[PDB]
Amino acid sequence: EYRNWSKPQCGITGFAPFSKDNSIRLSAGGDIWVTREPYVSCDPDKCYQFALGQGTTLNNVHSNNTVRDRTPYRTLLMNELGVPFHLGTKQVCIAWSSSSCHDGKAWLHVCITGDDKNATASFIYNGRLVDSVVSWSKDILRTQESECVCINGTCTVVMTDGSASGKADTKILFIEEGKIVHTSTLSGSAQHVEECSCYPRYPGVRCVCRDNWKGSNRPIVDINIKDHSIVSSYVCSGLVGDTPRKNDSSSSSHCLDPNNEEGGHGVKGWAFDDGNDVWMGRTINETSRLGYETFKVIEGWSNPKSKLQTNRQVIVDRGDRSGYSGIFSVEGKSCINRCFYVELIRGRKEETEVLWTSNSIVVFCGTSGTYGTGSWPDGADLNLMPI
Amino acid sequence: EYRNWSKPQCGITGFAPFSKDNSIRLSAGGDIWVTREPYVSCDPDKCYQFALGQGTTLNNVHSNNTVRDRTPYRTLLMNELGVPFHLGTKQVCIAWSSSSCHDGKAWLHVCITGDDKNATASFIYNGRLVDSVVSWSKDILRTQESECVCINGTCTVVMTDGSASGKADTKILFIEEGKIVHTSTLSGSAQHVEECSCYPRYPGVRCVCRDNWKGSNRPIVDINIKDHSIVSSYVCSGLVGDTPRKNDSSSSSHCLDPNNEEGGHGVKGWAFDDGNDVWMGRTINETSRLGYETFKVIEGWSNPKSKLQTNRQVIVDRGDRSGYSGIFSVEGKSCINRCFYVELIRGRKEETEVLWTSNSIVVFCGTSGTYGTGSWPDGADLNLMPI
Amino acid sequence: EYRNWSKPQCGITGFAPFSKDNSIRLSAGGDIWVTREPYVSCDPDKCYQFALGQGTTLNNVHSNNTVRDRTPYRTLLMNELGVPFHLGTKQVCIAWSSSSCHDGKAWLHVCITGDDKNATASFIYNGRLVDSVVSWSKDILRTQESECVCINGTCTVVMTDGSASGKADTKILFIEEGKIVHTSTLSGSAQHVEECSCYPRYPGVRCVCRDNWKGSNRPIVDINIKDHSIVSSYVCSGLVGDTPRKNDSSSSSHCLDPNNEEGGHGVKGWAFDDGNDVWMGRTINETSRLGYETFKVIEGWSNPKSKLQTNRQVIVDRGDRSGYSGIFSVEGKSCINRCFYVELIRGRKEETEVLWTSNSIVVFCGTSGTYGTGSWPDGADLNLMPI
Amino acid sequence: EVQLVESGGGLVQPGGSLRLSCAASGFSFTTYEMNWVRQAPGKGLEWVSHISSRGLVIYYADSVKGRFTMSRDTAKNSLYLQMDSLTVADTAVYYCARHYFDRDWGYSGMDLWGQGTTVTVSS
Amino acid sequence: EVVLTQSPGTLSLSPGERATLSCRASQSLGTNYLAWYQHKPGQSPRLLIDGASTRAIGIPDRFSASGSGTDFTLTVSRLEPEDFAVYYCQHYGNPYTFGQGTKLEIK
Ligand SMILES: *[C@@H]1O[C@H](CO)[C@@H](O[C@@H]2O[C@H](CO)[C@@H](O[C@@H]3O[C@H](CO[C@H]4O[C@H](CO)[C@@H](O)[C@H](O[C@H]5O[C@H](CO)[C@@H](O)[C@H](O)[C@@H]5O)[C@@H]4O)[C@@H](O)[C@H](O[C@H]4O[C@H](CO)[C@@H](O)[C@H](O)[C@@H]4O[C@H]4O[C@H](CO)[C@@H](O)[C@H](O)[C@@H]4O)[C@@H]3O)[C@H](O)[C@H]2NC(C)=O)[C@H](O)[C@H]1NC(C)=O
Ligand SMILES: *[C@@H]1O[C@H](CO)[C@@H](O[C@@H]2O[C@H](CO)[C@@H](O[C@@H]3O[C@H](CO[C@H]4O[C@H](CO)[C@@H](O)[C@H](O[C@H]5O[C@H](CO)[C@@H](O)[C@H](O)[C@@H]5O)[C@@H]4O)[C@@H](O)[C@H](O[C@H]4O[C@H](CO)[C@@H](O)[C@H](O)[C@@H]4O[C@H]4O[C@H](CO)[C@@H](O)[C@H](O)[C@@H]4O)[C@@H]3O)[C@H](O)[C@H]2NC(C)=O)[C@H](O)[C@H]1NC(C)=O
Ligand SMILES: *[C@@H]1O[C@H](CO)[C@@H](O[C@@H]2O[C@H](CO)[C@@H](O[C@@H]3O[C@H](CO[C@H]4O[C@H](CO)[C@@H](O)[C@H](O[C@H]5O[C@H](CO)[C@@H](O)[C@H](O)[C@@H]5O)[C@@H]4O)[C@@H](O)[C@H](O[C@H]4O[C@H](CO)[C@@H](O)[C@H](O)[C@@H]4O[C@H]4O[C@H](CO)[C@@H](O)[C@H](O)[C@@H]4O)[C@@H]3O)[C@H](O)[C@H]2NC(C)=O)[C@H](O)[C@H]1NC(C)=O
Ligand SMILES: *[C@@H]1O[C@H](CO)[C@@H](O[C@@H]2O[C@H](CO)[C@@H](O[C@@H]3O[C@H](CO)[C@@H](O)[C@H](O)[C@@H]3O)[C@H](O)[C@H]2NC(C)=O)[C@H](O)[C@H]1NC(C)=O
Ligand SMILES: *[C@@H]1O[C@H](CO)[C@@H](O[C@@H]2O[C@H](CO)[C@@H](O)[C@H](O)[C@H]2NC(C)=O)[C@H](O)[C@H]1NC(C)=O
Ligand SMILES: *[C@@H]1O[C@H](CO)[C@@H](O[C@@H]2O[C@H](CO)[C@@H](O)[C@H](O)[C@H]2NC(C)=O)[C@H](O)[C@H]1NC(C)=O
Ligand SMILES: *[C@@H]1O[C@H](CO)[C@@H](O[C@@H]2O[C@H](CO)[C@@H](O)[C@H](O)[C@H]2NC(C)=O)[C@H](O)[C@H]1NC(C)=O
Ligand SMILES: *[C@@H]1O[C@H](CO)[C@@H](O[C@@H]2O[C@H](CO)[C@@H](O)[C@H](O)[C@H]2NC(C)=O)[C@H](O)[C@H]1NC(C)=O
Ligand SMILES: *[C@@H]1O[C@H](CO)[C@@H](O[C@@H]2O[C@H](CO)[C@@H](O)[C@H](O)[C@H]2NC(C)=O)[C@H](O)[C@H]1NC(C)=O
Ligand SMILES: *[C@@H]1O[C@H](CO)[C@@H](O[C@@H]2O[C@H](CO)[C@@H](O)[C@H](O)[C@H]2NC(C)=O)[C@H](O)[C@H]1NC(C)=O
Ligand SMILES: *[C@@H]1O[C@H](CO)[C@@H](O)[C@H](O)[C@H]1NC(C)=O
Ligand SMILES: *[C@@H]1O[C@H](CO)[C@@H](O)[C@H](O)[C@H]1NC(C)=O
Ligand SMILES: *[C@@H]1O[C@H](CO)[C@@H](O)[C@H](O)[C@H]1NC(C)=O
Ligand SMILES: *[C@@H]1O[C@H](CO)[C@@H](O)[C@H](O)[C@H]1NC(C)=O
Ligand SMILES: *[C@@H]1O[C@H](CO)[C@@H](O)[C@H](O)[C@H]1NC(C)=O
Ligand SMILES: *[C@@H]1O[C@H](CO)[C@@H](O)[C@H](O)[C@H]1NC(C)=O
Ligand SMILES: [Ca+2]
Ligand SMILES: [Ca+2]
Ligand SMILES: [Ca+2]
Repeated sequence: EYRNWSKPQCGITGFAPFSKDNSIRLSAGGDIWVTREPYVSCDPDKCYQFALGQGTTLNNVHSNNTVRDRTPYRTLLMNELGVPFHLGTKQVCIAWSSSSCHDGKAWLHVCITGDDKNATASFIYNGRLVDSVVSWSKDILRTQESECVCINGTCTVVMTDGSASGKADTKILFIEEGKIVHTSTLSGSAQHVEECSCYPRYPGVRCVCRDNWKGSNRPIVDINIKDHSIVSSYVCSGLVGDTPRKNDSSSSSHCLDPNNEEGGHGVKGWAFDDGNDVWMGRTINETSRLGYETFKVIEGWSNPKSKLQTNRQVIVDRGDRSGYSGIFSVEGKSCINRCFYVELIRGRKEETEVLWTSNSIVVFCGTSGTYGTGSWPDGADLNLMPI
Repeated sequence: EYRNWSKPQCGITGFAPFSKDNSIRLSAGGDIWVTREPYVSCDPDKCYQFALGQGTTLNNVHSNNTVRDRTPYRTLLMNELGVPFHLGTKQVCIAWSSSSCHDGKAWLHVCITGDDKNATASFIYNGRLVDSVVSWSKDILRTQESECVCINGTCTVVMTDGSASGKADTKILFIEEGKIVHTSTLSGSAQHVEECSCYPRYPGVRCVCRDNWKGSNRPIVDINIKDHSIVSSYVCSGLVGDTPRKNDSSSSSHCLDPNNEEGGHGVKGWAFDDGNDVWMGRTINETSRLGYETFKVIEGWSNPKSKLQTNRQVIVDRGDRSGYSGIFSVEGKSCINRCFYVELIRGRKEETEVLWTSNSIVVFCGTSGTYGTGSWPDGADLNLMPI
Repeated sequence: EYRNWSKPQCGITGFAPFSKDNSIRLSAGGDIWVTREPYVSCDPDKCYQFALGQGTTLNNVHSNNTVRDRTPYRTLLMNELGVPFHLGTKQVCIAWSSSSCHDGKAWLHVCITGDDKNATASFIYNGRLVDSVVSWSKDILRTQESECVCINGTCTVVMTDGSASGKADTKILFIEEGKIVHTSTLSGSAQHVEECSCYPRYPGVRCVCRDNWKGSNRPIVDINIKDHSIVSSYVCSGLVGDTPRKNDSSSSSHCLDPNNEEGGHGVKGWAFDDGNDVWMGRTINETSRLGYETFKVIEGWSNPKSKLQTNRQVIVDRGDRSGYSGIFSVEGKSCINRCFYVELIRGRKEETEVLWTSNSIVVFCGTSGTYGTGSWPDGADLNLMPI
Repeated sequence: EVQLVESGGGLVQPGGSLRLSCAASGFSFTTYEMNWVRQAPGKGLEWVSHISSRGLVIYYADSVKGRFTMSRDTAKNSLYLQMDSLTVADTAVYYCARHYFDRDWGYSGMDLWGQGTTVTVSS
Repeated sequence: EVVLTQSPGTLSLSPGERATLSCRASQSLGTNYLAWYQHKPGQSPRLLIDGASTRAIGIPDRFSASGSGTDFTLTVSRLEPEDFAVYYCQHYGNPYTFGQGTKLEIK
């Protein structure tokens, strides 16, 4: 009944289209939730999409000025993958930060809400409020914004608390049926760790995070699900994945330390490893969240100074808007497949012809077959939609 | 658990009304998806309707100019047979071409999306992206737009790639649990094959396709689900079913070759065989997609030069709009029943009082009892509906 | 697994409120189907409401002039008891007349649609179109408009065909898993039989119908589910239940024949027997469908010339609109309970401030306990609702 | 839009025959009852004949009975009046009208009317 | 038969008072199969009242009708210039019969 992710990793030559929600296009006619920060997670049967909704629909007076991220009204919305966030959507907890697991028996939700100083993280398992934690650093407590990973019933959640540009306390929480059985403080070479995309690299969990303080390469957190031992490093490829980043010709990485290049802010993203090569995805524009491309860097997980791509794909066109992206793993018949989702953000603070901010999602999965080209933007026309 | 379609074919004297969705009539008040190219398929319990939605509702600003067929936003929508495509509809893949099977265990979806030159078919089984293929002819890769057929877990999908008026590469793909185990190139006397309506004629699959290049008779593809051997011919009846077609007084067939009569374009349709007779359905107007009638041609599967109808029915009236139609088989208690669906297209490029294009569906099933007369149009009044 | 209705009848002293849908009140804001001719039926777990929808919602341009009863667009809608007919309602067949059973294994739907001359009755069982029949009298083929009754897998449906004021052919059809195994022509003293409310009076079925030709008392059809032998008579109570009817002081029954009193038209209603007494329900106004009261006539099932009432209840008030009402039986723990539903009609042909016609439903069930007084009208204010 | 259009009205010498033809658009005769009604010059509306949706001629006015034949084609949606042995009293404006028979309430009443066609008997 | 005698052969009135039109029945008839039509010359007949009490779809609120058995009445409560025409009462149950009419003329 429990899920242990024991199978090997599927052979990946690229990613094929899997899903699209068309949320903003449907919001022009119809009642659709205003969301942001989505992700995808699958129980052993099918896949579900999650988002953080702002407590209102888009054709709503309350949709005005929804660019904030921490309000008492944001909740965690869950549907099946494909069903748009209509008014029948079940909102499963109060949260302005969230993460979700399925251990093979029941769903686990980690939901952070409350004051910026004193914040509360509720751990909900099987429809019960099983546990709760308070901020340790008395700052904005926050978590992965994507799926967490369970192996043998022990699920792991990475939670950060502290300054965005400075030393912050990051912890890894080991949860069993909603109860927190252990908590390990982060240790290693990664200085700033946020919004991690974790995947089961049996026998453990590997997370690729964002460095929001001093690096444009991504941190790596290796969690030993068993000994509860944490290792930290940086993604070693010379083609770094965070945005803002420097241009390909003038970019660098350290394999151990932040590269100190255009590392002021960032975006949530993903990466995983195929032998020595690294499969990664990033925005096409190096400064704005415009476009989205995935590719493979040869010897990119072991060697810096490597800038040899292969199997490049353009998921979202260079002129179109993207946002947070993340990884989730799907148990196949003989191996474990890796899929990713891209969040396509539309609205205020970058397009001033509307008063709202929302997002749509596009989902791709790895394939051992062949694939073509394309581009799957959001498609909404905001010049005609209601303000 | 697997489905093998071993029972005989039910005795059919005609078809009785089974379902109607009233999509366009409900779209005037309420949020209903803009769709086209629908079909029906049944798991061993109940029946489901599928469609290709344009990523918007009808009372929507994005509903304007939805007559195109290949956009990055079209997805595959699935409900139970009868439930209209409301905003709670689950859209199961990104696709501007599609087909769907149920092998008795899980649903299989074949979904085509992408650039016209590159195009990818994602094969999704049991909620996983199991396989993927690229265009072989670097043209518009396309598939049946109706249900595919599985026998003993091996499902079969007919996919065409190449010029619409010329030699195109058609292949038959044999899929096992989402994985493509074999691929047979088409061989036989059928020159152009598109949009096939396939049914399990145990021990194999028989598909009646459209000839979009040089014939107004329909092609026939006989797939041996076991030896993976393909045979091709043409529907032998003197009353041909494609539109455009010549008048009944002067129409012909070849039983091997295209008739070279009014074969420039066509419409997706169906036909099957009862002994030597052929049960078929076509539009009442010989040039436009207006009306829909089904009948039986005596010795029509065996003899060109037969124009003898019997058991004629008028499913949609001469002046009411129809469109794509197709077949699907339902396992009965002691035999296999044949049903068909008709797509009733409404909107732009034929009715210039609206800016959108959408469809409704009407479903009939074969019966061994008696039946009456009637006519079941779409019924929407576009003079009063929003533009 | 089959349902045999073997338990006794529950002790009934009156009826208690069970359900209300508030369809018209919700239709003012929101998308709700335009329906009429509803009923209720229960599978061994819960209860479902059915209606004949006009293929449109109420805030719709197509809602105009929906007082007709036979259009190509009416379908049969099914929800759980309580859920209003929103746009997610599954419409289960094309029908402008309908009836529905549950034999303990699967649902049976009898659906009549088509031309007035040549009409078709489809018999759908377990999501398959199992059988079909044509009009025998080449007139308006019609059925119970309420639930049918199954005993040991054999379900019984009463279908009338012919003139409304004259001799019409009524038949009782015995169906097994959707297949019509037998058909008995009606025989007995009942001359005109329509819109029967049937209930399992083990070992058979007892139906109380409407006499639309020459009587204001109700006919009774006793079907022997086993020998397929039909008996007909009239409800013997001196307080007759049809409307139009004569005032209590001047009314009469005959217990064998029509009373020939105000028998021109009528309304669908119900009645059943408790020993010699009759439990019945009718409209409070003797000429219009205004109000609804149920009561018990002492020795009313055996003696014409009895006008002794007791246990009277006012389900809808004298000045509030009612309509079709019917009976359905629910299997209890130790006995069989009788419930009824009342259809509250609102709109055109009686209230000329709107262009539509729709209905709501109110459901009561028998009780062995005590009860109070009340009145549960529809409550819609049509002077403010959209036309 | 539903409409009824009559045609066939013309001069007829007494003893002649004319066929009036009402064409219907927007609905089917398979669900509606169809009527022929006439107004004589100088007099009032007279119900000439009535046909059911099920195809039977329920009524023929006493004067017209035996001389007029009313029929319908449900494929072209047309209504026909074959008038034989026309007398001078039959000069009138003719009207095809439509009403309904409801299962619950019954007959409704002629709500749709045609333009009209004039039939005049001369000499 | 049921000769229907529409009672006022001609009525002349001023645009804005009430107008009570009567329809007599020889023998009592079902009071739900009687209708009232408006014929304006050059125009086709238009149904006003159905079932002796039900206004048709689109008819203004001025016209209302009542009746029972042998007596029937229609009143245009406040007249209008257009509401001047011939008015027929029809029995569309068995036996079928029309009325002769009442002519409203501006005076
Ligand atoms: C139908 O669909 C398929 C699948 O979607 C497409 O096939 C894919 O096509 C892309 C096309 O580029 C292949 O991408 C790989 O891109 C690598 C990176 O270079 C690219 O991105 C960087 C950043 O954008 C750009 O700067 C590049 O442009 C240049 O700059 C770089 C340095 O900055 C230079 O290195 C370049 O030379 C340019 O000046 C590019 O956009 C690229 O390195 C990679 O390399 C292939 O080709 C090189 C030779 O240039 C070989 O040495 C290397 O081994 C690769 O060769 C293989 O792949 C080709 C197919 O393209 C095979 O024919 C060879 O046999 C060999 O296996 C490559 O270009 C992506 O790999 C590919 N995926 C597949 C095949 O699965 C089709 O293009 C598409 N077709 C249609 C009809 O549209
Ligand atoms: C109540 O409902 C039932 C069920 O829905 C209806 O019964 C069905 O009625 C239809 C229509 O009449 C039957 O269809 C058949 O039509 C065949 C030809 O197709 C016609 O339509 C097309 C398209 O418009 C035309 O192109 C054809 O015209 C061509 O040929 C005709 C003449 O051949 C020429 O005039 C044309 O110019 C064209 O050249 C046709 O019009 C027809 O072949 C078929 O045959 C039967 O009748 C002929 C004699 O006319 C016999 O030779 C033949 O053997 C068949 O005889 C049957 O009927 C009798 C009496 O029922 C039986 O006793 C026999 O056993 C045999 O079954 C036929 O006409 C359809 O078959 C029928 N279905 C069933 C199940 O009965 C009722 O009409 C309907 N009634 C209403 C409205 O109340
Ligand atoms: C709280 O709730 C309870 C339950 O809802 C209410 O109790 C119920 O009350 C009703 C109404 O009083 C009881 O109804 C029974 O009505 C029978 C006659 O119905 C009357 O109304 C109809 C319609 O208007 C008329 O048709 C009837 O007939 C009249 O006209 C005909 C000619 O056309 C004449 O022939 C009739 O005589 C009438 O003139 C009636 O008006 C009635 O016959 C029945 O009789 C019972 O009560 C009478 C006295 O009222 C007794 O003499 C008789 O023997 C019966 O007595 C039993 O019931 C009473 C309680 O009412 C007990 O106190 C006695 O001990 C005995 O058991 C009766 O009236 C209905 O039975 C009753 N249900 C129960 C108790 O379960 C309460 O009223 C309500 N209280 C509030 C509002 O606070
Ligand atoms: C509700 O339904 C009724 C019945 O269809 C509609 O009434 C009808 O409306 C049409 C269109 O307005 C009328 O046709 C008219 O023809 C004349 C030419 O003589 C033209 O001048 C008008 O502009 C119009 O096109 C039709 O006569 C009228 N008939 C009846 C029975 O009243 C009504 O419009 C619908 N109402 C609403 C509010 O939706
Ligand atoms: C990549 O970015 C570097 C800056 O990090 C660009 O280098 C500068 O470019 C400008 C304009 O050509 C020159 O004036 C500077 O002298 C360059 N400085 C450095 C640090 O080299 C570089 O040109 C960019 N390359 C591309 C191809 O866009
Ligand atoms: C990446 O996005 C930026 C916006 O942050 C683009 O910068 C724009 O460039 C055009 C000229 O190419 C200017 O007219 C605009 O003023 C610029 N800014 C904005 C805010 O629009 C930039 O061109 C994009 N491309 C890359 C690869 O840097
Ligand atoms: C069926 O179609 C053929 C054309 O394929 C029609 O035949 C032509 O009809 C026109 C008009 O009657 C004539 O001027 C031509 O001489 C005919 N040519 C041929 C090729 O025969 C035929 O009339 C159509 N038949 C019907 C009944 O519509
Ligand atoms: C089939 O459909 C065509 C439309 O493609 C019909 O052609 C119309 O015919 C009428 C006269 O009958 C003309 O006034 C129109 O101009 C024609 N074209 C259009 C676009 O409306 C044709 O009559 C239909 N019938 C058949 C059997 O051919
Ligand atoms: C019940 O109805 C009957 C008619 O069936 C009414 O009896 C008639 O009533 C009127 C008015 O009082 C009298 O003019 C008649 O002479 C009565 N005729 C008959 C047939 O008796 C009776 O009054 C009604 N009763 C109530 C109480 O409404
Ligand atoms: C039953 O309903 C009728 C309507 O069919 C009521 O009759 C109305 O009565 C009032 C006076 O009481 C009149 O002003 C109305 O003109 C009548 N007709 C209509 C159509 O409203 C009748 O009063 C009701 N009551 C009973 C028990 O007969
Ligand atoms: C993981 O679970 C599967 C099935 O539950 C089992 O077959 C496998 O042996 C397990 N792996 C390990 C390492 O225990
Ligand atoms: C998981 O469980 C299986 C069976 O208990 C065991 O063999 C394996 O060592 C466990 N692995 C981890 C990572 O806990
Ligand atoms: C097909 O399957 C059914 C039930 O699964 C079985 O009874 C039948 O024998 C099978 N047919 C063949 C040819 O194997
Ligand atoms: C399906 O499997 C059954 C049992 O193995 C076999 O008898 C039958 O021939 C198979 N059918 C085909 C054509 O694959
Ligand atoms: C009816 O069914 C119940 C349970 O299925 C059973 O206990 C009972 O004996 C049956 N009654 C008869 C008369 O067979
Ligand atoms: C119902 O079933 C039981 C058990 O088969 C049987 O004893 C009884 O006679 C049946 N009654 C019928 C056929 O109504
Ligand atoms: Ca950074
Ligand atoms: Ca063709
Ligand atoms: Ca009656």
